[PDB]
This record gives sequence, C-alpha cells and structure tokens, in this order.
Amino acid sequence: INIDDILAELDKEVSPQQDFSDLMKSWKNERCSPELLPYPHQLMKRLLNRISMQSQLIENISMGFLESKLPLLCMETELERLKFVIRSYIRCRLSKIDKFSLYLRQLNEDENSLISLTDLLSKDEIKYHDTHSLIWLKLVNDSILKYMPEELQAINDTEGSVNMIDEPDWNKFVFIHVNGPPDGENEFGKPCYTVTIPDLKEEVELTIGSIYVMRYEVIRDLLRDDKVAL
Amino acid sequence: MYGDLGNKLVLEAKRTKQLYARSNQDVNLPMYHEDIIRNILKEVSNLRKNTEYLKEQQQLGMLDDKVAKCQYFVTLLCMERNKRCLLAYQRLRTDILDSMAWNNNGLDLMSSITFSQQDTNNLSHQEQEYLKEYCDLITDLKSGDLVDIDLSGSLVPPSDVFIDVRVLKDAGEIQTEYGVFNLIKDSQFFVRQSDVERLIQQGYLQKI
Amino acid sequence: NTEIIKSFKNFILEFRLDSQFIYRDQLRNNILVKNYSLTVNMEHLIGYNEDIYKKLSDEPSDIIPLFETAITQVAKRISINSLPTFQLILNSNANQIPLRDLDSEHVSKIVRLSGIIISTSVLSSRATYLSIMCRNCRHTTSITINNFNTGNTVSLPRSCNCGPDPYIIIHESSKFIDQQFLKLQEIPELVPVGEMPRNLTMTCDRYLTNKVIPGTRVTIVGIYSIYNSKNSGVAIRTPYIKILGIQSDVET
Amino acid sequence: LPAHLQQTFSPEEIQFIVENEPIKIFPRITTRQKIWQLITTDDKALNNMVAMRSTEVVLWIALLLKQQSKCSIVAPQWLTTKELDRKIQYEKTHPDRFSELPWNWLVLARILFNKAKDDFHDPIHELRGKIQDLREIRQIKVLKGLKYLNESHLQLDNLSLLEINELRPFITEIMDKLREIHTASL
Amino acid sequence: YYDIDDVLADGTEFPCKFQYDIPGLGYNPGRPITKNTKLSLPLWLARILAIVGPVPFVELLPPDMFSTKVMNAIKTDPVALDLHSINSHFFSLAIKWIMLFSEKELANVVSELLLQRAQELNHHASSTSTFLLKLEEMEKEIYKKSHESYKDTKRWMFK
Repeated sequence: INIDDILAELDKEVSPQQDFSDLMKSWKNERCSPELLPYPHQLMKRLLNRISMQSQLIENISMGFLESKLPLLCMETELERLKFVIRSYIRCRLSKIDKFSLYLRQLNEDENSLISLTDLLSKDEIKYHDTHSLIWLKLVNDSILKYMPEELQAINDTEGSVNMIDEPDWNKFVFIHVNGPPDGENEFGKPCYTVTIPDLKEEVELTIGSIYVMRYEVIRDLLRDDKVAL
Repeated sequence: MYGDLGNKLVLEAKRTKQLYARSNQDVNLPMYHEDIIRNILKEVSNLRKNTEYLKEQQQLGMLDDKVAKCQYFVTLLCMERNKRCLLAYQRLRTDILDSMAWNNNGLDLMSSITFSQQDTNNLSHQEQEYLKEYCDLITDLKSGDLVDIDLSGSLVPPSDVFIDVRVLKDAGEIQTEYGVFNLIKDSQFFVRQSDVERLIQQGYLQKI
Repeated sequence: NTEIIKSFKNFILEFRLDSQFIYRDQLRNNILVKNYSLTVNMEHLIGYNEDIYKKLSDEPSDIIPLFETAITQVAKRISINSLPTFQLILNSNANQIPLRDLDSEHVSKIVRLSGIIISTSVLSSRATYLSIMCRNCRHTTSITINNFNTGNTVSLPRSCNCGPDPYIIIHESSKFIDQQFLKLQEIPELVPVGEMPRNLTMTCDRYLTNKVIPGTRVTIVGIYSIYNSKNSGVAIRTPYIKILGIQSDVET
Repeated sequence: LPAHLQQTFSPEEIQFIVENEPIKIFPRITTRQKIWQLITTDDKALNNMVAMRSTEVVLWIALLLKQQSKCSIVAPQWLTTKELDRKIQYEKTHPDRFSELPWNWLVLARILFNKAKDDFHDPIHELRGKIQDLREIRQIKVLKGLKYLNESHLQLDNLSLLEINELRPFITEIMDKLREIHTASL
Repeated sequence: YYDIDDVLADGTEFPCKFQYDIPGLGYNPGRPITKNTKLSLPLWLARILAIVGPVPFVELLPPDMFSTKVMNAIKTDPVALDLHSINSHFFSLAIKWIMLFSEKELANVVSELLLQRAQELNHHASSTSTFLLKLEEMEKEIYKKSHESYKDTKRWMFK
C-alpha cells in the first residue's frame, strides 16, 4: 500500500541557488583534471548579468537610505565572496592555455576531431591565445633563430625526439568520489555501478558510496554525464 | 668537449628554479648569461660550415655514399642538442617574467613602468621589450569582464570583513580613491578589507 | 609504586596550553623517526600539579624509573612489537649552583650547574634485561633492571639448597645500552685566586652519547649522587653527577 | 598563473567549501513582522525569525552574527560525549575500516571551538579529548594502508576532506612512477 | 623537453662499442675510427644509433649501473642504500633503459625499490636527519612537495 503518489497529487491541486551549486561544481572539476574541460557557455552569461545588477542596488540602497547596518554588511560580504569563485576560475584556465598553447593549434589545422573553439574556449580567451603565441615567437626568433639552419626553423611537431606535442596527460591518477543517481540505466546490481574496463584487468566495479583512486582515461566518459565528482 | 656547453647552461638555469621554489620571491633575477651563449652560437655556425662542405663533395667525390650519410645523421643531432638547451633556458626565464607582471605590476598603480622590477639591467634587449608589451595584453582582459577592474591580485579567500591595519612608517596621506586616509605614522585603523588590499601589497601597511 | 603512574599517565594525555597540546605530539613525532625519547619542561609539571613535583624533588632516584614505565604504557595507545623503555630528558631554569659550593646536603637532589668539558671516554655496555639459568637446577628466570643509582646495586640472588651464587648470565638473550663518562671543569671566571680549578666526572645514558665535543660551554641538569669504589681514608665515598639532560648552547 | 601550488587545494580554500552547508541557530533578533530585509542571492529566505525559535541558515552568515552576539551556534549531532564513544569503539574492533565521519569531520571541529565555545556541554577534556583521540586512531590505518598500493586500483572508502588534501601530492606523484614502469616494460 | 630534469638526464655516459668503420671523429687521433673500438657516449647520441644502421652502428654494452653488484645490493636493504653516489639520477634513466631493451626482469626490481623508499618519505615528513644526503634527485621533488603540505595544514589548525 503506497499512498505517496496519491499524496503527490493532493498538494498540486533556473533557480538562483542551483546556478551557484553548478559554479562550485565546475570549479572543483577544473583544478584537478589534466585536460581542458568544455567551458559552461550558457550559465556564465547569467552570472555576469546578475553581478552588475545587484552591485548598483547596493549603491542605490546605501546612498538612498541617508538603525539597521546589519543587512547592508551581509550583502556586501556575499558579493565579495561570489566574486572570488569567478576570479579563481577564469584565472585557473589561463594557466592551462600557457602549457597547451601549441597543442591546441594542432586541433584547428586538423579537420575532424572536435572543432569547438567556442564551447572549448570562451570569448576573450581567444584574444589571449592568438596574441600570446605571436608575442612569444617574436622573442625566440631574434634570440635563437637568427642562427637558424634550414631544417630547424619552425616548432610544431619536431619528430625525431619526444618533444613538441605537449601530452595533455591521459593517465594521471585522480581522486574521485562517485555519486550517481539510481533508478529511485547502466547499473549492474543493487548497490553499485558498472565496470570501467581498463586494458589489462578485470572489472574494477564502482559502487555509489565509497571513493576511489583510478586513472583519468577510464572515467573520461562519466565526467561528462555527472555521475562522479573530483 | 662536443656538447659540453649544453651542460653548463642548463645547470646554470637550475639555480634560478630553486630560488623561486621554497619560500622567497625571485625579485632580482640574477643576470642574462651571454658569454656562454656566444660560445654556443659560435659552434652552430661551425657545424653549419661542415654540412655545406660535404654537400659539394658528395656530388663530386663521395657520390651518394651510405657511410658518408652518417655525417649528415650525426651533425644533424648536435644541432638538436644545443637547440634544446637553448629553449629550456629561455622558457624558464620567461615564466618568472610572466609571474612578476602578474603579481606586482598594474595593482593600484595602473601605469607602472618604473618603480617596480628595480633591476632593468639583468634582462637583454629582447627580453625587455617582450615584457613591456605583455603588460598591455593584460589590460585588454580587465576591460571586458567588469567582475572587477584589474582582477589580478588577491587569490586568498575572503574572511573577517573588518580588519585591523597598523601603519608601518610611511607617511604621505596619499590615498584619494574611496576617501582620503590622512595617513600618519604608527596609528592603527578598523577599516574593511576592500580598500586596503590595494595598499597592503605595496609594503605599506604591515598588519592583516 | 602504586597509582603514581596514573597521576602521571593523565599528565601526558591531558596537558594542554591554548590550542595545540604538546606531549601527545612530541611523543608521536619521536616514534616515526625512531627516536624513542621525550623532553619534559620542568615548569609545566608544577603548573599542572604540585603534589607530583613534591615527590620528584624529595626522592628522585625511585620515581624517575616509575615515569619511564608510565610512558611505555602510553606509546601502546598510539602505535596499535619491540618498543623498549623510553628515556626521560628534562630541562629547566631556576638558579645555577656554582661548581665550588656543592656541600654534603645536595646528595640525591636535582641540581643544575655549568662549566667546560675537558675530556670524554670510550663507550661501554650496561645491562638492562638479562636472562639467568642455574648450573645444577637449570631453572631459568629473567631479571629486568631499570633503575640507575656504577658498580653494583642490584646483583644475582643466592637461591632459586645449592652452592654460593649458582647463577650464570646467558649472553645470547639480553639487551644493552651505552655509557659515556665525561669530565667537567668549572668556568675560569669564578677565579680560584689561590686554588686550582676542580673537576667532576659524569655519566650519560643511551641518547646523550656523542653529543658534545671537548671544549664547550654547557649547562647540565642532573642528580648529584655518590658511589663507593676503592678503584686514603675510612668510610669515604666519592661524588659524581648522573646526567639526565644536557642543555648545551648553540655549538658555534 | 597561480604558481604557488596549482594542483591541490590550499587549506584556506577548504574552509571556504565547508562554509556553504546549513546548520541551526537560536536567534536573538526577531525581525519577523507584526500585523531593510536580507535579500541575498543564494539563500533569500528567513527574514522571519522569532527570539529563541530554531531556524536553519547557511554557515557563513552564522559566523557574522556570532561576532556581535546576535546568535548562538547549536551543536550538531556528533559533538556529543555520548555519541563519539560509539564511533571510537567501532574503530578498535574493525582494523580494516573507517567507521563514519560526516565529511565535515575536522573542519567543523575548528570553526566551532574557537568561535562558539559557550554552547556545548563542557568542551574541556570531553570533546577536545575525543577528537584528538579519533584523529590518532584514524592516522594509523592510513599509514598501514600505503604498504599495499598498486598500479591499477585503490579503495579509500570513508575519508574526510582534510585528510585527503594533505595526501594528494604524495600518492599521485608516486603512483605516476609505478604506472610508467609497468607500461614501459610492455 | 621543456623540463630541466629531462635535459640533464641525457648527459650521462654509456660504455658502448662500434661495429662499422667511420672516417671522421668530432671528438681526435686517427680520423678513420676502427671497428671494435669502445667509447663512452652521451645518451642523447647512443639512443638513435642503436636503431638506425639490419645491423646497427653501436653495440650498446651494459654498464656497471645495472651490474650484478647493484642488482644484489638493492634486494637486501632498499632503505639505507645510497642512490646519490652511483651517478645522481636513477629513475629517469632506468625508465629509458627499459624501453630500448624491453627487459621484464628489471621492472620487478625497481618496482620494489620504489615502494620501500616511498614508505619512508611519509614517516620523515611528520614535523636531525641524514635523509637529505642519501636521497635520489627524483625524490627530492616530492619530498619538498610533501613536507610543504603537512606544514601548511598544521599551521592552519592552530590559529
């Protein structure tokens, strides 16, 4: 005898908290992954249109008031606390353009692997990316490549050694805390999730409770689908 | 004594990585070592002098010899080994000049050509023009966000909104933005953390 | 003997200054490095309780070997096989007693002093825990000595009748420690205008050996004790300082 | 370019995450109404409070109001001398597990004891006695759990958030050298 | 190579001999280098001459760094054995030696030496040591990465 569905009809007869839980979730996933994750291009237009709205309303109240100095120092605290997440999220990606600045140009001259460049990067990072590799090549060109032979002029893929690909490294060990929603789709058993199947081994079967340490390559699928967290 | 100058430039560079590492800054980058550069650059002119020397002689006397193809396969390599020791050195000197333009230049100064990086002599002519254009690349970014004008500093998380700030021996009553401060020596304050982070980095107000 | 362990066992677990408590963080970091000692500041004893230091100041020879077994019952609350007896090293600063005025009143009392070290010696072996078997009965036992008062204060028994002292030490199952035998001369700025500078001889335990080079300025906290060897009088003893804790300066 | 640590969380960015989880307070300023308002973005309710009637706010506001003494932080369910004794006697009789920690294990034992030390039941040698005791039992099994590491897999079933942000740069720099030997030999 | 630990590893010398005859030496006596001559080569150079040659140029004889003395001294006691005296680098080299040789019997020895020195850089990173003198130069990076993480947690917990 289940009354909950009959109770669920009894009462019926985008939310601003959920955006902040996604900025906090996309920030923790950023700092520990080796590759460059696709940028959240749709929600982060709302927050920069939500910050500039309220920052006038603080100036409009605090100038427009002139006994309660306590509400005016809570909203001043929170705005300078939401500001710190963005200022340490944008400034964390710009330390990963300055390692894979050369590997990403390979991904544009190639025709078909993933041509995103607008969901992989933001609007103004591509004003950073073009003008950085230009300004770094003009330093090496007058200090080394003045005395350049015909073979060793450019640095794109200098095979004959290990170098000049950059290796966004696909086997760094990461720390994951697996948290997947059950049926109440790919779950093999009652408490637990599916085999991650590495190359040489058996099932390495996840659960939903415990946390694990495993390679980044095998769980690259489940980070797109929001069933694990770092 | 064939690629020995590669092992003297690299071990020279490992010192500067370990002045940045533990506790201290790398204010006063040591020097641009140039006399070991000219000794490397002399040998890559000399190793070009042999690979064109054998190019005429392989069409007259050698006539496409496989043992003679080894010299094209050996003298190619010492061009690579001295290329790699010359890029490992000038990328390591670049990122410290990348961080120094990212912590204490353009922070409540808004045009700081002089007054910071007080050497201006340990850099070459090419590394002193790379830096000065790079600081104009930053100010493009802080004009299209408006999260905060000059988003650069303060990667410490915010806490304890009202702090105590004690003046350490620097008079001037200098500040005009957000009100004058009427700054006298040795007199502590009770102001909020938004207006002092632009002055706590100048070595100007000591206490947190 | 009884329950004075529990009055000290609560001192290591519960002593606490403002935020971070010391003697469960100095006991844990000295096991991972395998250092096996502890350093008690002696001002923190009398702030916590005065009745403990009243016993320690009166009769120190019988109570410091009771605190050494009160530590090794606490290090088995942290590690969980071979944990030896820990050593107690203490230091303080009350008032220096100069080397010239050491009367007959300071026998078996905690005394600190100062001076210049002349010479050292070669290391040796003292026994802590040895195994005995009788020659005729072959009845095995085990004598564990922990107290240190140099010749003989604890020896072999006389019966387990059998003969005079039927006991043999077996060298295949025992444990041993080190001794160092320094010498110490008074500082020449407390000038003996008509005298020569005197000297004393100390002993050191297992974890203070090879710590100091000859020719330094030290401050030494120890027990002024006595021993009666004949190696010149009638019923004459000789003085020596059993060191427990040498607080040298920076060696420079 | 952060360039200080750049791969871990520094432990001032761990007291920033734990300050987003709600607790209960006993307020001392009503401001309900009878018949100016806090209009923040992330919480935006509980303008309506009554004197001494429990409500649930986020943690970073309830440290602003304790500094002026207009609130009183209640204890959670675990700061109890009757409750932490079961979570110790679980640890001795199961030498392979981790007993249970509410994942704000160490962090909520710091920000409450320094700031709100008038609202418990006798913190002197009753709660700082257990919490330091439960951190030294737990830091034995971590030390015995590293003689058994491999190059494919590991299980760390129930650990806190501060006992991990001191242990990342040891494991992921060693287990990246056990991967590059087994796969370089193949 | 943008890492400085990778560039410095190539400069080591290896006792490797020739197979052919070459009329020229950039190093001096007698420009025709006779075959069956033994030289010490840098590892940037004797790493591409062991492949390109079906007979290659260089025989690449085994060194004393992987002789039976060192392979027996690290099965007895991996803790108190020197690794700063052999040359200076061990793990960045013994990875390179495995790829050019494909030996399955060395990778079961270095994978046990690495675990035994791993368990004693977690003990000595709890805040009077000789272990700053006998560590490997690949381990001195993770020792300064670990000891400056426990210090910044024990700093934060007490004021």
